[PDB]
Amino acid sequence: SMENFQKVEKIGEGTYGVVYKARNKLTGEVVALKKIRLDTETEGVPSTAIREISLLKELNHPNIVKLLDVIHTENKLYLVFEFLHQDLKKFMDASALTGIPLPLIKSYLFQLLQGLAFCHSHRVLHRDLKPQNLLINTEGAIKLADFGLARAFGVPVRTYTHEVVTLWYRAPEILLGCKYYSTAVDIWSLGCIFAEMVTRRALFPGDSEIDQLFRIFRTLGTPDEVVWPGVTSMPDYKPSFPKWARQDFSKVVPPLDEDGRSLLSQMLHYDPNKRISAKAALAHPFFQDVTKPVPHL
Amino acid sequence: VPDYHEDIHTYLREMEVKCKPKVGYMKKQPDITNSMRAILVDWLVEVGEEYKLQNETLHLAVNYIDRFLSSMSVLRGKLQLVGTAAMLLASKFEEIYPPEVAEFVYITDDTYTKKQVLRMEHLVLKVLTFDLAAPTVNQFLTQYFLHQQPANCKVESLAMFLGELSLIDADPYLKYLPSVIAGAAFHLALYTVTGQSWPESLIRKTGYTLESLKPCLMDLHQTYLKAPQHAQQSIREKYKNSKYHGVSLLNPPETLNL
Ligand SMILES: Nc1nc(OCC2CCCCC2)c2nc[nH]c2n1
Repeated sequence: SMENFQKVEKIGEGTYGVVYKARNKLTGEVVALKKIRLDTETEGVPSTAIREISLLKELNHPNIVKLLDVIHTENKLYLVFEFLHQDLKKFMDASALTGIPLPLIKSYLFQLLQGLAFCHSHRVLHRDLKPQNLLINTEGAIKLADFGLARAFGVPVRTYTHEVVTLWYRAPEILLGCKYYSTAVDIWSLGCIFAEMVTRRALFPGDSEIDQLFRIFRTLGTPDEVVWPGVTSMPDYKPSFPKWARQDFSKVVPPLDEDGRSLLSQMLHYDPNKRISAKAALAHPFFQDVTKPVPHL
Repeated sequence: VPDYHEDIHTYLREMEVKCKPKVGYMKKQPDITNSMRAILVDWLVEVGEEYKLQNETLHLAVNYIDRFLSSMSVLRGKLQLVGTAAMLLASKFEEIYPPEVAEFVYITDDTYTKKQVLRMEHLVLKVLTFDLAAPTVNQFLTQYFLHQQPANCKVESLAMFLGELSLIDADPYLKYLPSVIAGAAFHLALYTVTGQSWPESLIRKTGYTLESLKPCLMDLHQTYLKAPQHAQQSIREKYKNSKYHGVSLLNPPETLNL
């Protein structure tokens, strides 16, 4: 069942299982193999693999990774994916002293939004967008990957798992305990990534939940009832929060022009009903001259 | 209000046609029948109630069972094992906290082992090729409810009751797509509770007029009128609860003036 794959290296642990670089010994294809040990006396196929396979089969799009095969032994489950040159994380660490050029940045961002809007228009929330789960090729494409924490959402939504999104990319409505959350959380994660590409470091590298909130409060101003009606009534909001003033974005992200600052501010609005959707973000003036440069690898 | 709601409804309109079971599969099963299926489904409604499962999980489990039975012949004695693995998979897809496998072995009354349930889980996944994200009548209904200003909670519970009654009877409801059943159920509940009619915004949104819903609505009106005489009664018993505003105690309209 795996006789035709040769292990090239262990790449890392993602949402669940272990991911390896491997090659098809018959066709030569280089793939990524996600291994999940099942056993039997246990629970069968875990819910993350069931969701990731089922939803990625409904998501055929140039900016979404391809699932090529599923090999479901008795013992283990393997998800076989196309292999891209590398993840955006090693690339960001594979630009930290120089910085990814702006045109590349804008290109990746315009692509990640076209991928994400496709997901949202197919009722899929990703819920773990971060640089390590975004994969770039050598021609200039970037793709959403690792759908292990994804889910199908309903219209209107109900309550979903609370423990979602890696803490640095985690939106304030989850951090404050909102009962409901929806597509806005993915957009918040993408605004954090866009800013990280530009300035060369995580925007809000919070250690803990309280640290993550107070890092967002210091840069963007402690939300109040004028910017986010009802924040002061949220489950985990505390009237004793410090009241910080919002920073100018000419200081938060110095390299950006004003089209960039306006779109980064629309992606990080506090109120999920004011945060820009991926589809409305594609019509933003920042992308008016988007092109598709080739990364330097 | 929700961003993407129209794209999502259009995409759901396209996936219900690809995810649809084969309408006369029961005439080709050699051992099970529509009345056995009905009993399985009525049992899954009670399982959903015992474990506090979403109704969506019920609707998915039925979608999985019907597709699985579209291409696999099953003996009557393994029909609960199919059903149990399906509810297990629908729970894993849809629930924040799915009951664990031992919970599922247990409610079989120990008819099966854990090893059978897990191997049936793997076969269902193989036959359905892991395509678990299907559209259900529940999903159409919750979108149509966004059009009925202010929301009427009795209308909503009654449309869900009627859409759940359609799951019990493969004959005639395997003929209709979920979006049309949801349409007929919403018209009939609104009508019964307030006398209002399928709304013009739903007509513009779905393309469905009262004339295209007619065939489905005549069937569902008869299903609703004959509910008291049906052999399966867990749905009527579930919808007498105050959580569902007791709508299964309401009287069906004797006619619909169509
Ligand atoms: N080059 C590459 N890397 C991946 O995973 C990155 C690692 C990063 C750290 C967590 C585990 C996966 C892939 N998955 C599908 N195609 C992939 N191609």
